[PDB]
Amino acid sequence: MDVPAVSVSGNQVLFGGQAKSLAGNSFFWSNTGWGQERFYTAETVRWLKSDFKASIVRASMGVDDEGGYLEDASNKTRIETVVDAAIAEDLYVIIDWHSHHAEDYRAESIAFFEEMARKYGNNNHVIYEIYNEPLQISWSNTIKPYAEAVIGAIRAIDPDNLIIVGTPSWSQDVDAASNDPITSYSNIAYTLHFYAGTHQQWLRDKATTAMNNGIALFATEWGTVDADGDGAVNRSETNAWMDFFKQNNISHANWVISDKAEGSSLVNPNAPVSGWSSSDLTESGNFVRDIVRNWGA
Ligand SMILES: [K+]
Ligand SMILES: [Mg+2]
Ligand SMILES: [Mg+2]
Repeated sequence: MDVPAVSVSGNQVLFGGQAKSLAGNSFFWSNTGWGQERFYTAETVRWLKSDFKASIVRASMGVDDEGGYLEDASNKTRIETVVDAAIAEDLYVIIDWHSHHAEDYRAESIAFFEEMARKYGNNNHVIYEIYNEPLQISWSNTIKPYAEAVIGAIRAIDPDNLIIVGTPSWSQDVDAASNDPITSYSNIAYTLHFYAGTHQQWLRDKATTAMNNGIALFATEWGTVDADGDGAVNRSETNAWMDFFKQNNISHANWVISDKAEGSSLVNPNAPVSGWSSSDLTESGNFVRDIVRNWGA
């Protein structure tokens, strides 16, 4: 095994037994026709590894909207392209069921994650993210029962690899999850998402409570801009979050590898799929490249 195994002990996600924070980058919605398919390539993964010094990539598979996995198996193929490349490159890779409604498609999630666990669960690289961003729904009554069903299905095949579970309110309410944690399975962490224009110390305080209640967090998506993925790059608030992640050994992936005309995109419209120069990178992209490159200092 050429990368260390990911596990959880108390409020820390460990890599080969070590508490630390790793950094990387999320792909956009995989959905056919949404414009960002062209970045789901081995070339792009290699460039993130070499030039961003990324440790993690996140493959964000659309599920239930037009063009998503429920309608079009090509979404899975794009995920596989990135997973295979991450394994070959000795990067961690998150397989993200990129839904806001996963409780409505429990059987389909189970079947997908069983397939992924069969294909990939003996690789230490692979991490499962079973529910991107629940909405304003109950942790105990809606998310938790979905999550226990999917986790049990994964764990029957793949006993060890990390599973990360979304939390209420766009993966903000990690404190609610921490009040009724998933104790019946090992190596479970919980999702925290922030955007620097929208979520400030109040959300850090909720995350701090969650960790001090005993659960481990993984910041599988965050942006430099506003929560809608557009707006001004907010350096000072981004940097306050980065300091909080480094202090608390929380790993993270930035939104997003995309050339869509919105502030969160790493690259300008029509940029090449890899090899990005500073003119190819957006204001966010240039700043994120510096954060991820220097993360290991
Ligand atoms: K657990
Ligand atoms: Mg395994
Ligand atoms: Mg604001």
